[PDB]
Amino acid sequence: DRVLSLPAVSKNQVLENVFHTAPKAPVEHLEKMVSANSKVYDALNLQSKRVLIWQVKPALF
Amino acid sequence: ENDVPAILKEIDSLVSREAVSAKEVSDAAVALTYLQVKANRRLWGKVLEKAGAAQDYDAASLTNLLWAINTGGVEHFKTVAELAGPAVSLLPSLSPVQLSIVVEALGGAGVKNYELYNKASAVVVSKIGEFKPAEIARVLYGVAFGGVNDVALAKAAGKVFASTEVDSRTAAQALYALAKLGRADKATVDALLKSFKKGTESASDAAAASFALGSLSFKAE
Repeated sequence: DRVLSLPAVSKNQVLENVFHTAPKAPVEHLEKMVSANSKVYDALNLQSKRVLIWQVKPALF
Repeated sequence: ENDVPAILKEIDSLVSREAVSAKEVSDAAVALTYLQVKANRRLWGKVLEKAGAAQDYDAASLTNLLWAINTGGVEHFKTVAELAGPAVSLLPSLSPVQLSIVVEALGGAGVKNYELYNKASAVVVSKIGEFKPAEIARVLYGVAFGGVNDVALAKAAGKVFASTEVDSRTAAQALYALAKLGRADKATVDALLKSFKKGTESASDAAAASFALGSLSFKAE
């Protein structure tokens, strides 16, 4: 019964309790806000090719 | 050093920026009538785009704008009829020469604002000696073409047109206002037909008194 003197908690159960959640990448906040601000650039810039300014406040010709 | 199309491009860049105030949009419109810019419609459209966006309005810039809209012959009902919001808010603040310009401009554009012409006739029938007879015909042209059949003003206007002899341009505006109201009071029309003997500098008021007589069927004078 030498196995009953070993620590009963496995090496697996350490690695699943220590690394419980996959950690958040540092660049995940950049490349998710950049792709969402590329839609703020597109719609709202006045130099974008797809601006909303001509379909929101139309024109007066 | 005398550049008209290079000063249109500097007015175009004044009203194409982001925060044009009331005074800058008013004076850009005044500069476009004195320069007689009927050919460029987009530049007149950029001014009336910022004329609806402008939120400040004092008594001076509203009347310089509305003079320039009426004199320049530029028509946009949505922009002009929302300039009656500043006008009813600035209505005690207006000079009697300034109140004649806003009602002649909002009336001549067809703005259906019964709260404006009721209060703007009440300052003419209360302070009638304060108003020059050219300023009574401007209010009378406004309240008539704004859809108000205000004969309390049309009587008080006729008391002035028989007491003071008026200009030919003043009388023909007063005839055009009475022709739309359809009044044909010969005690007032004949007081305005004696103003057309010193000659008329404009054809547009000789043509308008021509229309206003035949609409009431008086005769050619």
